[PDB]
This record gives sequence, structure tokens and C-alpha cells, in this order.
Amino acid sequence: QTPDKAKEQHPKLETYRCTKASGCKKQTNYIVADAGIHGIRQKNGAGCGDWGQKPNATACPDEASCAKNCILSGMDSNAYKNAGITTSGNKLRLQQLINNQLVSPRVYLLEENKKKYEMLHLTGTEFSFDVEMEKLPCGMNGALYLSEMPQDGGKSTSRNSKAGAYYGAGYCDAQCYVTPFINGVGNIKGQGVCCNELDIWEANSRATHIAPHPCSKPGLYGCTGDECGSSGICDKAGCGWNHNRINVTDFYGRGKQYKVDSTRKFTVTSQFVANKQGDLIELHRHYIQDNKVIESAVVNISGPPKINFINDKYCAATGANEYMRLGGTKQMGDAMSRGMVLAMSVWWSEGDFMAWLDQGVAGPCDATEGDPKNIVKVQPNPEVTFSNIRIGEIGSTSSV
Ligand SMILES: *[C@@H]1O[C@H](CO)[C@@H](O)[C@H](O)[C@H]1NC(C)=O
Ligand SMILES: *[C@@H]1O[C@H](CO)[C@@H](O)[C@H](O)[C@H]1NC(C)=O
Repeated sequence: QTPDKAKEQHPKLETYRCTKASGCKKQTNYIVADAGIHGIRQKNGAGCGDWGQKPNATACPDEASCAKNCILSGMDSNAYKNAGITTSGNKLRLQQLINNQLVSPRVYLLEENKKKYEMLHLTGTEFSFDVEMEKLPCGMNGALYLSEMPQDGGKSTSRNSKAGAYYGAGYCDAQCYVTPFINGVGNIKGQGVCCNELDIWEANSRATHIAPHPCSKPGLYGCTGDECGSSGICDKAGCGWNHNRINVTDFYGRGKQYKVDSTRKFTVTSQFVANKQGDLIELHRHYIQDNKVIESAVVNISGPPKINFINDKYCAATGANEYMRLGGTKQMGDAMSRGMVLAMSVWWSEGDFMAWLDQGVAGPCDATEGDPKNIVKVQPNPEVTFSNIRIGEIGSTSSV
């Protein structure tokens, strides 16, 4: 679509770049809401397409018509507030509902000029953030992750692509979903929209999950037919790490009986270790709460190697078969070396209630308390605050 003339007022977010030798340096970034959250409408008020579908055929017979008929609305700071997004200093507060309207925001980190996504090169580096998870009950997902979105939102692929990163265009992830727009142009062919994806943090106050999802195609690729499915170009399931799945059920959860208490703030430090040739070989994680380092626990089931980090051997042993077929940890590492976009979001799920994250082997939630209708009876205004985002050398983004 074509942006109107309203003024975009991106919330500011301060973030940090650190090195062992000179500490962490503060800088200015901006947050942009997904293109779809801005509101894409025809002149008469009708929409241009819903998630899961090709864009409205009357409005979008071809790419050029779609660009002219579908209008994206700029978002001023009140529009950002009303979409559940506010910031303050180094803190990003995302709210699931505003005046009982589901806003479920998803946002990306922009460079200081606001014209390009801030491209993070994570292989061989460290990534830390503080988080506040207390208002996320079962069924909620407060996510911090990376996708290999085009840095300019897809503007360079076509003369009809106008939004760019400035208005939040170009989203993709490893599920290869069909969205009405792809790279800022109408998805006339209905391709699924795929790209490598690194889920650093997928969580609620009851359970947390980590999962790299490699794709065999680099950058944003529109799939067709079987390319979009489970035997296609991207690993839908990923190679997961959730302490509850490896039988360490007192590691993370609500209260002082857990190693990491989700009702209070804590720091998440992730280190992407590379070998001598520069390939990614392992993903490590540790936590800081009350000034103590809390190391991840070693696998506590029979089968996988007795370690506390992700590697190819841990993935093969715990059944991540598409991950291994698509290249495993090296493949994810390549995407992460080309550079990826940081995405933050909050959501729930009517279809499965986030079962994979916090039910059965994955956590302590029963089978219905994660239903959107029951979540509000536990927490009327589910939300998450991410803050103090620090990117740098291994050993430099956090400390005790
Ligand atoms: C498709 O666009 C046409 C033209 O504006 C509009 O009349 C119709 O309401 C739209 N259909 C949907 C489902 O939005
Ligand atoms: C889970 O943990 C207990 C020890 O806490 C261990 O004895 C048990 O066998 C483990 N279960 C599996 C299936 O590994």
C-alpha cells in the first residue's frame, strides 16, 4: 500500500551497544508498529485483505492498482498509545487490550534515521534484555525475536512498494503464512511469506521457550505449494529449549520456589557462540535476578547430551528433524550473520491456547485456563514490558 499524509510519530527507545573494553554505550532507536496495525483501507473504508488471504480482488487486480487503492494510515503518538504501544527511556510496554479492544501489538526496531530496520548481526555476539512477566498468565505469549526481513521493508523489490521500514512493511517469519501484502506490495499470487527466524524469548509467567528456525532460502522468500508446508523451505517447529520439556520443572515460574521468579523483573542474557570459521555452533542462555547469575540447567531426561545449551546434537536427539534437514545451527547462523530485524509482540491464541508453550510437558497450565475468555478472568489487562536492550561482545552486555 500507499501511506497517506498523516504524520508518523514513532516512539523512541534507547538501547545499548557494549564491548568488553569500553562498556555499554547508549543510543537512540525508534519503534515502528507492523504495517497491518497502521490500518490499510480503501477510500470507501473497506479493507484490502485479511491475514491468511490474497488482497481484495476488486481493489487489487494487479500490483499497481493495489498500491493506488490501498491506503496505509500514519500513526501519531495517540494512535501508538491506543494500539497498546508506549515507551519510556529504555522501556517498551506492550498491552494486549486497550479499552477492551484486542490490539495485540507487534513492533520492530528502527535505526535512528527511521528509514531502515536496525539490522542485528548476532553470530558470535551476546544479547541481553530485562523483562517483566508478571501480567502474562497461561495462554499468553510475550515474544522477543528476530526475522530476516529486508532492511528497507521491501522498497527495493518493486516500484509499487512504498511503505518501507518507516511504516513497518516487509514482515516474514518461519511459518510461511499468506498475508495480503508481501514486501510492501499486494500478494496477488497468494504466496506464503517466509524467512529465517530466531525466537530468543517466547513466554508467559508460567513457561519460557527458545527456538531457532532455519529456512533453506535466504532473505524473504514467497513460497508456493509444498514449499510453504512442513516439508518445505522453513522449519515451522524449530529446535526448542523449554526447561519443563527436559524435566527441570522448578527452573522458571511464579514465586520463590522457582530458580527464576517470573513475578519479578530479571535479565535474560543469550550468547551465540561461533567456531573459528565463523559458523554459529551453540546457543547459550543465563539469567540474572537479585544480583545472582542463574545458569541454565543441564538436560534432565534420557537421550540428549547432558548439556545446558543448544547445539546440533541436542536438536537431533530431541527430534528437531526439519531443523537438521534444513541445515541446523550453521544455517540459522548464516541468517544471523547476514543480519536480522528485532521484533517484539504480545499475543494469545484462540486455536490452541498456546498449548505448546505452557501445557503438559511444556508447563503447568490446564487445558482451558489459557482460553482468551478465561485469561481475562485471571488478568484483565495482560501486558509485557521489555527494557534495557544491550547488544555487544560476549561477556559485556550484563553483569553481577
Ligand atoms: C473489496 O473492495 C471493494 C471495493 O472497494 C469493496 O466494495 C468491498 O467491500 C471489498 N470487500 C471486502 C470484503 O472488503
Ligand atoms: C524427571 O526427574 C526425576 C528427578 O527429578 C527423574 O528421576 C525422572 O526419571 C525424570 N523423568 C524423565 C522421564 O526423565
